[PDB]
Amino acid sequence: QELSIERLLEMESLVADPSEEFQFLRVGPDSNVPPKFRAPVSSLCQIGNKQIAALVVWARDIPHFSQLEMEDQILLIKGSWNELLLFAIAWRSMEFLTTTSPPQLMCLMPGMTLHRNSALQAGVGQIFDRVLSELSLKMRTLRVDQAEYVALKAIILLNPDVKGLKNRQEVEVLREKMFLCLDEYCRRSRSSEEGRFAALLLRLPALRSISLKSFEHLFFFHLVADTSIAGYIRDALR
Amino acid sequence: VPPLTANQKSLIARLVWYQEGYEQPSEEDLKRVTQTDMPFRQITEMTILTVQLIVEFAKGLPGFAKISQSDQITLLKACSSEVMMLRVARRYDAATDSVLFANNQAYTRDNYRKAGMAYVIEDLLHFCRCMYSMMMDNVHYALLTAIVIFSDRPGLEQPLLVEEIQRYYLNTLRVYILNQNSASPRCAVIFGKILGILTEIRTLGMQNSNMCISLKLKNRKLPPFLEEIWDVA
Ligand SMILES: C/C=C/CC/C=C/CC/C=C/CCCCCCC(=O)OC[C@H](COP(=O)(O)OCCN)OC(=O)CCCCCCC/C=C/C/C=C\CCC
Ligand SMILES: CC(C)(O)CC[C@@H](O)[C@](C)(O)[C@H]1CC[C@@]2(O)C3=CC(=O)[C@@H]4C[C@@H](O)[C@@H](O)C[C@]4(C)[C@H]3CC[C@]12C
Repeated sequence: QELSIERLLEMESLVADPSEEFQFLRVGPDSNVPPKFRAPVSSLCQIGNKQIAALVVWARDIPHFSQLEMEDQILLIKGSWNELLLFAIAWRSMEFLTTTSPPQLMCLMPGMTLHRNSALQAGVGQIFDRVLSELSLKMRTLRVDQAEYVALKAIILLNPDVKGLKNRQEVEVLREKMFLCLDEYCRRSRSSEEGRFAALLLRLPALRSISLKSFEHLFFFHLVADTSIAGYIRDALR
Repeated sequence: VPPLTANQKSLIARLVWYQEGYEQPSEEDLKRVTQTDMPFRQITEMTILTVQLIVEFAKGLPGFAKISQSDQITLLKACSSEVMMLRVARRYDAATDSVLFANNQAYTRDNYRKAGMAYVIEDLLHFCRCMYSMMMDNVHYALLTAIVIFSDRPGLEQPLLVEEIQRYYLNTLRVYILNQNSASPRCAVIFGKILGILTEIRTLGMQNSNMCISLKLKNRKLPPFLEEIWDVA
């Protein structure tokens, strides 16, 4: 089984197992979230935990991934889960984009949306807007398709510059494979548009900034279980 | 096999000239500063000089004078810490695992410790190792620096102009790579790895922000030039 856009495409239509209750996100006992809003935020933490668990089962079944060192596998998911979750939110929220008032709706999951006014209430309006403009809106203008989307996901995960990797080169080969796949696809689906390869990859730095900003908010509200995350990833892959 | 147009070559040559002309502070600037919290003061004072050099490279870039005064500050404040990361990568010595300053003294993990900047040096040196593992040339480096400067940033009044300007530099870089490797498939890998740097310098730039905020909170003597450009509220 080869790492290809074809195989990544058939990996999207597969469902994570319900019995992986891991609390990457949780309202802490130390948290500064007001009493009245503990319930909604706790609910959202639970929704995020479901998705994280889905990304773990996804990552584990990427061609050649399970053949990597176990400690490296843990490091790649640990370094990428937050970016992957925001990327997926941005893909889902393209549907809810309709002078030219700023987008109001962020798709957290099928059926469920987060309204801007609530991000404003929670003091995360700036970042809500950046997800929706630099990611969702941009991916709509660029017309990124599902093939392009799953390619970028794999490239996000397969990061050889992650600190503490054992067989760094074994990740580099997997990522280089993805550059080839992505470039091949772009010259075929869109041979007219010079610059598509670069244009797709310019989303990744934007996603890194947004991801780093969201961690600052998460740690301020004591929503992230930093010490336990590595253990959960090991448990889940096992 | 797509050749470089006269304008792309004129662009490449210009950037290579401005690059080496601005990679080190002037003789007099450097003598004025070294005319002497030792690690801390030389780190902060050299960082002022580095940022001044980045600004002068930026202004010499074609496309920049076409951008409004307000967007120039937006671009420069956002990008200057990221470009600074490329500049240390070029001065990294693998064998001693250290950064070579413009005065030719090697600064280690230890010197940054004593200067209270242990937070920043780990990920910086790792970046340097990964960055000197690539073996990048002067043209990749020059083009990449222009690509970082003309990146999309929050608060831009004309982000489509900036995008159009950056698109020309990305193309020049892509076409320059094709001409180095006779247009084989691996040109996409080389081009992808280079673009991958854009994402790792966003982490380092934000770490630079946090370091500045930390230093201010810990009542350390951080220059106003740097506090200003990096919005150390
Ligand atoms: C990559 C991560 C994706 C995981 C997806 C799961 C989401 C986890 C929780 C994120 C909350 C989204 C904001 C909407 C909050 C809704 C409840 C509300 O209105 O309370 C306001 C309250 C007023 O209190 P207050 O103390 O008066 O607030 C201070 C003044 N505003 O606010 C609070 O008590 C704190 C709310 C928690 C905010 C954490 C946001 C950090 C994550 C940002 C990126 C995630 C994507 C969402 C983009 C918007
Ligand atoms: C909070 C802070 C002051 O911004 C930290 C900056 C610091 O972590 C950096 C990035 O590591 C700085 C400190 C000294 C530095 O400015 C430098 C000192 C130097 O002597 C030269 C000066 C110029 O020639 C630069 O182009 C390169 C170099 C190495 C630069 C690169 C960036 C460095 C290495």
